[PDB]
Amino acid sequence: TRKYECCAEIYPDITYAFVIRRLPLFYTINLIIPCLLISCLTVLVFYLP
Amino acid sequence: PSGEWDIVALPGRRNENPDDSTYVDITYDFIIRRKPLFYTINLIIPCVLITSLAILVFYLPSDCGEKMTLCISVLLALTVFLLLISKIVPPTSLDVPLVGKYLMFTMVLVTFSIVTSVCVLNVHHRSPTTHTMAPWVKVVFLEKLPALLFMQQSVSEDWKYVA
Amino acid sequence: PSGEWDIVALPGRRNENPDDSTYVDITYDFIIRRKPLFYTINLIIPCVLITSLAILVFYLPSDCGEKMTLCISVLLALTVFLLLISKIVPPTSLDVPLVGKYLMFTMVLVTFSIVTSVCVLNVHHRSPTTHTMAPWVKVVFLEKLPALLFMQQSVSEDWKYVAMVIDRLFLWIFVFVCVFGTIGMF
Amino acid sequence: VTLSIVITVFVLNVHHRSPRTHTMPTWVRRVFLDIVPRLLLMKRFERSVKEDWKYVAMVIDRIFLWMFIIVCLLGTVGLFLPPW
Amino acid sequence: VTLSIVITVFVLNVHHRSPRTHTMPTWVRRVFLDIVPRLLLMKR
Repeated sequence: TRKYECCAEIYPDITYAFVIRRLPLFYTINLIIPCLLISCLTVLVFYLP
Repeated sequence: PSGEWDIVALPGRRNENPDDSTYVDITYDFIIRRKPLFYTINLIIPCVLITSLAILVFYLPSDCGEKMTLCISVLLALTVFLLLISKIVPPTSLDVPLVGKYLMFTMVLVTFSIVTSVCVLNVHHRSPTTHTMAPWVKVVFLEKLPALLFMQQSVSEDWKYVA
Repeated sequence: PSGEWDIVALPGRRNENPDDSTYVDITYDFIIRRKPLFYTINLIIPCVLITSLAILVFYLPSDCGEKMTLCISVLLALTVFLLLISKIVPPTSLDVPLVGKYLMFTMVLVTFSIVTSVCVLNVHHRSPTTHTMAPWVKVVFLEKLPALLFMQQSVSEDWKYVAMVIDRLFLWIFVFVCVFGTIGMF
Repeated sequence: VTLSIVITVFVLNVHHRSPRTHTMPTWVRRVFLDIVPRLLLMKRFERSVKEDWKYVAMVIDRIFLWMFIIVCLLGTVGLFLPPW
Repeated sequence: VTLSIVITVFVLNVHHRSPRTHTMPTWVRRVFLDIVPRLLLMKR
């Protein structure tokens, strides 16, 4: 229940909360693995003569 | 005829639920076969075309100094193809398209190739005066050489042969 | 005047189906011609301009070590043009556009070019202490030399001469096959 | 620019050439060692031929650069003339 | 990685310099030629 600025009475409401998850396999196979793989070269260049 | 998509069969079946005793519906099933030629020419030819360079980079000699350019160009192009083929496939984590799987595998292969190439390039330009380390390497690699079916044979030349 | 498109003729014909006896309709046919002056300058000229460089990687000297950069960049730009022409062409699996076919053909040709280029660049640097292989090479190349109209002529430069001979041969056959690649659609 | 890249790969293949293989200097020496005084450039066993073969490449590069910059400037003047 | 590129252009400059231009070895020799045991790097 709430009370708004317009009026004196109280107004009811129903709040529906959806808690959902994202299936991770797609973005972990096409987005994070390429960058995590190419981030392993920033230290490699120092060993190059 | 619509062009791309071709219909195979159009079955229709009436679904009755014995539990509800009221739910009734008619389900039509469309089994559709994509014509391959378009996506074939657009993706498969370039993908199989550029994937040879990953295993080709090793035949390149180290003295010229072109291993890094080749390998980085291949890896960048391969990541580009991966992102492009991921943009067209629907983002569903239920399964992986086999092309993307093979491409990620060859990407792991080429990113192992880059590190082994930088390692061989480092052991190549090594000077004879700084890192002598002869006896541990001499016997082992001169025994291994005939087992590799490679032609048999001033220290810098020996280091280059080792590389 | 619509601009890009020109109208040739607009006939209209009535169709009646005798067997059904209830199907009657009018079909208007539009024969439309594309004015190609815009698409030409914007797509075809850069296409031929960049594909004229396939025959070029061979004439570069191998000891400079710059074959790889040029050839890989040409292949990259060619793939970009292929993807672009595929995006602009309608996605119809019934027929193949001629330009896309030519680009795929010359792309495979450039792959053959890059593999033979890495082969000649590898055989270029071989020092005489590693891969001596003198008798099998001398007897064949001293006789192969006049058959190529090549100018007549320690071992470290002999390997360079080997590389030059073989890549000049590849260039001779490469321009020849590219001429037919162009003639196929002349 | 594609004409530039083809002419510069040509001059690379001419420069990086070796004396023992493609000597053939008879007709080239007389002509590409006397255009230099006309171009206003001050002058200087196998190493001597190498130096000469480098010098001829530098000279042809300069004599092409002059014409190329002339053509580029005249083109950029010719295209944007009617507005002004 | 940008810190890496700046440090690596620095080390390239340190490498390519010639003896007649940038000798300055007085402070360098005692400190940088006695750190290879501390780093477990064999000498020439």
